[PDB]
Order: sequence, then structure tokens, then C-alpha cells
Amino acid sequence: MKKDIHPKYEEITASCSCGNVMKIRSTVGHDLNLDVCSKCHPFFTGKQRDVATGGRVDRFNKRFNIPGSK
Amino acid sequence: AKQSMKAREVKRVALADKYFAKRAELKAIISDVNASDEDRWNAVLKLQTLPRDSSPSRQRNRCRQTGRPHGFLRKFGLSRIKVREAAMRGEIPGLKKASW
Repeated sequence: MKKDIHPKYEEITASCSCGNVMKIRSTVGHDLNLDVCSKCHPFFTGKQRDVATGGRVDRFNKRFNIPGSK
Repeated sequence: AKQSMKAREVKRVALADKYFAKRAELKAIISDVNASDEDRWNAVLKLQTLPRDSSPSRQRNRCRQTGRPHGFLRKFGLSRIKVREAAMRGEIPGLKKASW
């Protein structure tokens, strides 16, 4: 405490016991060595070794591509 | 010009028949969409290792009667220079000069 400015008592004087390991916290990763990035692999953010969705078709067994007659 | 690419192409057609015939749609049957819940597994994905030279995708041809560095023409079995040369001498049939 000072004569020209005192400490306040409005929200900052409540709950003298908490923690991360004394008490629950919704967030982790506050050490410098545990922190995220959300890396997703390049050119495999989705799928590219893919199961077909532009050339899927029923099973056969020939040798060529739309040969038809010949 | 230059015989080595013409030499490659002449070997290739017997090697098309030998490697590629038995392994045409086999890529598709064992790996791609024809492999609909059948195949797609390692114990069958070793079978196609012989064809690579035999493939139609390396069957470029060039000039079928001499060889030529690019500029082949598929309807004659010939090229730019060699077409004009054969036409001078009248060896090509049906041949007009364009006028209409």
C-alpha cells in the first residue's frame, strides 16, 4: 500500500488456492517444450492415395480401355 | 537422323508382345478400380516388374522407313522432308495441291 495509490479488492483478492495439478484447468501445454502446431502433412491433408470418387466402377477382367468391338 | 532411337523402336514390338500382353489391364485389376474389395494387398502387388520398356507409352515410332528426330506424321508412316521428296516423284496417291 502507498499514500497516493492503494491496492484494489474488486476481483484480484479472491480464490487463494488454484493450480493445474492442485486444481483442474481446461488448457495444457505451458512449458516451452509442450506446444502444438496443427501440421497435417503436405499433399496429404486430405487423401491422395485415394479410393476412387471420379473413376469408381463395377469389377471386370479384360486387357484394354473401352475397346468395345476390337 | 541417328540410328540408336530407330534401333530401340525395332526391338520394342517383340518386347511389347512379350512383357505387356499378359499385363495390360493387370495394373488396373490388382491395384485400381477393378480391384473392388479383391486384391489391393502386398502378396499380389509384386506381379508386374517385367514391363516398362514394352509399354505403348514408349512406342513413339518416328519415321518408319529411315528414322527422323521428331516431326513424324502418322498417316503416311513418313515425315515433312520425306513426304515432299516422295511427292516430287509422284510416289504418293490421291495427292492434290490445295485450291478451293
